[PDB]
Amino acid sequence: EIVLTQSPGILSLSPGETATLFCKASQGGNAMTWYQKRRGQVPRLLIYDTSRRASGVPDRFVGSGSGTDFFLTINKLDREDFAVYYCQQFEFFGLGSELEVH
Amino acid sequence: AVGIGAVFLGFLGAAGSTMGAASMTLTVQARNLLSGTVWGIKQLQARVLAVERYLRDQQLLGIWGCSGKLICCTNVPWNSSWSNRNLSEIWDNMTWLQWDKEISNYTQIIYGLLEESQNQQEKNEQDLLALD
Amino acid sequence: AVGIGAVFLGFLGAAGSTMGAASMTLTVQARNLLSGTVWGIKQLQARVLAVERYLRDQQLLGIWGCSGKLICCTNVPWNSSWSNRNLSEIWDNMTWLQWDKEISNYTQIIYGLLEESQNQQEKNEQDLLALD
Amino acid sequence: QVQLVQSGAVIKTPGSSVKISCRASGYNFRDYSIHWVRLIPDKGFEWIGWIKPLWGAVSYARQLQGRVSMTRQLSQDPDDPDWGVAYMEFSGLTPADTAEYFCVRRGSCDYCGDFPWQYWGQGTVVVV
Amino acid sequence: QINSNKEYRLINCNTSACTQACPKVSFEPIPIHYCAPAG
Amino acid sequence: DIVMTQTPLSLSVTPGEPASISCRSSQSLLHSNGHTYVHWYLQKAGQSPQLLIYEVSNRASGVPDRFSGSGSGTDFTLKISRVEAEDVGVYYCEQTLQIPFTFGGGTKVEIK
Ligand SMILES: *[C@@H]1O[C@H](CO)[C@@H](O[C@@H]2O[C@H](CO)[C@@H](O[C@@H]3O[C@H](CO[C@H]4O[C@H](CO)[C@@H](O)[C@H](O)[C@@H]4O)[C@@H](O)[C@H](O[C@H]4O[C@H](CO)[C@@H](O)[C@H](O)[C@@H]4O)[C@@H]3O)[C@H](O)[C@H]2NC(C)=O)[C@H](O)[C@H]1NC(C)=O
Ligand SMILES: *[C@@H]1O[C@H](CO)[C@@H](O[C@@H]2O[C@H](CO)[C@@H](O)[C@H](O)[C@H]2NC(C)=O)[C@H](O)[C@H]1NC(C)=O
Ligand SMILES: *[C@@H]1O[C@H](CO)[C@@H](O)[C@H](O)[C@H]1NC(C)=O
Ligand SMILES: *[C@@H]1O[C@H](CO)[C@@H](O)[C@H](O)[C@H]1NC(C)=O
Repeated sequence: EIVLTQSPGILSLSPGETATLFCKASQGGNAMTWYQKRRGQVPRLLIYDTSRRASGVPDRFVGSGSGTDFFLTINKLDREDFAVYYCQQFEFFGLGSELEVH
Repeated sequence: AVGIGAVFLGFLGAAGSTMGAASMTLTVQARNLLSGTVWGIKQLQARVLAVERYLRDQQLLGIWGCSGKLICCTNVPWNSSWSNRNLSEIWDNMTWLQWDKEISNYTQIIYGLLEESQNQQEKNEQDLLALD
Repeated sequence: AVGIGAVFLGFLGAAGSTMGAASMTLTVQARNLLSGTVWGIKQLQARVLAVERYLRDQQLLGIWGCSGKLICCTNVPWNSSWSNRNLSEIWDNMTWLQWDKEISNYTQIIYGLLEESQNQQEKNEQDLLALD
Repeated sequence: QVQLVQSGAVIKTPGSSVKISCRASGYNFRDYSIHWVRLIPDKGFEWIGWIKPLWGAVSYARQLQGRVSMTRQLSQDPDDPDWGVAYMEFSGLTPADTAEYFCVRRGSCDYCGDFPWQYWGQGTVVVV
Repeated sequence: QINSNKEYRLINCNTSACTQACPKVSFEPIPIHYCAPAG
Repeated sequence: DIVMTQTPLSLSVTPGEPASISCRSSQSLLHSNGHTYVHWYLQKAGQSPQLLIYEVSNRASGVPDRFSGSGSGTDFTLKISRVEAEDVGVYYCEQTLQIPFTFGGGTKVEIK
C-alpha cells in the first residue's frame, strides 16, 4: 500500500505571509492531489497532477515537486485559507496538516 | 520600426486603387482562393464548388503560356477595336473594377486568341528542336 | 541480374535515412499522395479531403518559383537565427523527422518570405522584358 | 453545472443497515464514475469504492467487502436523460463506524485521473 | 365544439395530426454568423 | 481606441535574476502574412527610443539573448533574462498591426 505522510502538523502563521506544505509518499513516479477542507464545510479540490489547478482557484495556490517529495506553497495568506490540507494518491489520504492564526 | 500594418493590406485590399498599385500585391487575393446530416451536404457542395472553380481558372491559365507564373507576357497584339484607350492612363488612371466593365464584351475573343497563340508557339518550339 | 528489390524501396521507405539519401528518391512519396447510403458519404468526405489538401500543397508550391519542379533553388538567404546548424552535417548527420522538429517554429516566416521573393522576382522579370 | 444531492442524517442501531442516496444532476449520468468517501474523525478520509454507472460495475475496498453494496438507477426517458441516482447499502454497522459519508465525482478534465474528484456531495453524517 | 351535453375535440384534429416538441430542445435564439464559402 | 496597458509600474531588479515586463493589447495581433506585429523598444532618459525585439520569439540582428519575446493573442511578455548595468531605462510596448500606432505607458527599471 502507498502511505502518505504530512510533515508540519500544526503550521501556525499570520495573514499575508507564505506557507509551505511538504507531503512525502512511499512510491515514486505518481501524481498528487491537494484537498482543502474548512471548518464544518464540504472539502474542495485545489491541485491535481502535482501542478494544475481546479476550476475557480486563485493563482497564489501552486504546487510542485516530483519523485517522493511534493510541496504545496501558498503565497499571500488570506483569512479563509486557515484550513486543513489533505494529500491523496489513488485512494490513500494523508492525515492532514492544520493552518492556524498566530 | 521595420514591419508595419499600413502598406501591408489584406484580402481585396487595393480593390479601389489603380492598376499600377494593385499589381504590386496580387498574391494576397491569390492565396485566399482555395482554403479561405443534410447540413454536411451543404458543406460538401460548398467545398467541391470551391475546388472546381479554382481548377477551372488554373486550366484556362494552364493552356496558355502561363503555368503558375501569375504575371506573363504573351504574343497576341492589342487590337484597338477592343479598348481604344491610351497605355499611359490605364495603369494609373483607371481601377480594376472600372476595367472589367470596359472589356467584358471582348473576353472569349481574347481567351480564344490566347490558346491558338500558344499551340502555334508550342509545335514551332518542337520543329526548332526536331531539326537539331 | 539488373533490377533488384533491395535499393528500390517503397512508400515512406527512407523515413529513417539521412537527407542525402532521402532526397535521392522523392517521387515515391509524391505519387502515392492522391490516388493511394451514409457510408458513401464517409467515402465522399474522405475523397474531397484528399484532393483538397493536395491542391493546397500545390498552391503554396505554385506561388513560389516551383511549378512542378519538385526540387528548386530560391533567392532568400538562410538566416542563422533559424537553424544555426552547419551545412556539412544536415545532409548526412540528421534525418528528416529530426529536422521537422528543429524548424517548426520558423515556418510561416519562411513561407511568407518565399512569396515576396517570388513576386519581386516576377515583376522585375517584366521590367527587364518591357524596356526591350 | 454539476450537483450531487445526498440524503439526510440518520440514527441507527448496531446491527442495522443504512441506505444513502446520491442524486446526480446536470451532466450525463451514463459516463462518469461515482465514488464514495467516508470521513472518520481521528482517522482522516477513507475510501469505500466506485460504481461505473453505465452498467453498474462496482469494486469495493479490501477491508469493507461483504458489508457494502452499491446499486444505481438510471433515467429511462428521453425527455430528461441527464439525471440519475447512485446508492450505497452499508450493512452491519458498529459504534466505531459513525462518520460522514460523501459521494464524489471526477472532473471533466481529460488530463485527469478518476480519483481527483471535483464535485462533492453535501455530506451525510451517520450516528450509531 | 363537436355539434344535453358538451363535448369538444382538438382543433388540428381535422386535416393535420401533428407532433409534439421535445422539451429537451429549446426555442431560444442563438446567434448565427453566416459565412461565405471559399472564393 | 485600443489600449496598451503595462505591468508593472516600476521594477527594482537584481543583476542576474530574470525580469519580466508584460503588455496587453485590446485584441490579437497575428496577421495573415505570417508575422506577429508586436514590438518592444528601449529608451534612456534624454535619448531617442531604439527597437529591441521585432517579430517576437526572434532576436534582431544586434541584440543578444538577454531579451526575449513570447506570449499569444492579446497577451505579450517581454522577458529580460540577464540584467546588466545598461539594462536600466524605460521600455515601451507598441503595435504595428493596425493604424494608428499606439504605445505603452512606460515601464521604468532602475538600479538598486
Ligand atoms: C499514469 O501514467 C501515464 C503514463 O504512463 C501518465 O501520463 C503522463 O503524465 C505526465 C505527467 O503528468 C505527462 O507529462 C506532462 O506532459 C505535458 C504535455 O507534454 C506533451 O508534450 C511533450 C513534448 O512534446 C511530450 O514529451 C509529452 O509526452 C506530452 O506529449 C506537459 O505539459 C507536462 O509538463 C507540465 O507538468 C510538469 C510536471 O507537473 C512540469 O514540470 C512542467 O513545467 C509543466 O507544467 C508534463 O510533462 C505525460 O504527458 C502523460 N502521458 C504520457 C503518455 O506519458 C499519468 O500521469 C499517470 N497517472 C497517474 C494518476 O499516475
Ligand atoms: C375542419 O374542422 C374545422 C373545425 O371545426 C372546420 O372549421 C370550421 O368549419 C365550420 C363549418 O361549419 C365553420 O362554420 C367555422 O367557422 C370553421 N372554423 C374556423 C375557425 O374557421 C373546418 O371547416 C373543417 N374543414 C377543413 C377543410 O378545414
Ligand atoms: C457590349 O455590347 C453591347 C451590345 O452588344 C453594347 O450595348 C455595350 O455598349 C458593349 N459594351 C461596351 C463597353 O461597349
Ligand atoms: C519554439 O518556441 C517555443 C516557445 O515559443 C520554445 O519553447 C521551443 O524551444 C522552440 N523550438 C525550438 C526548436 O527551439
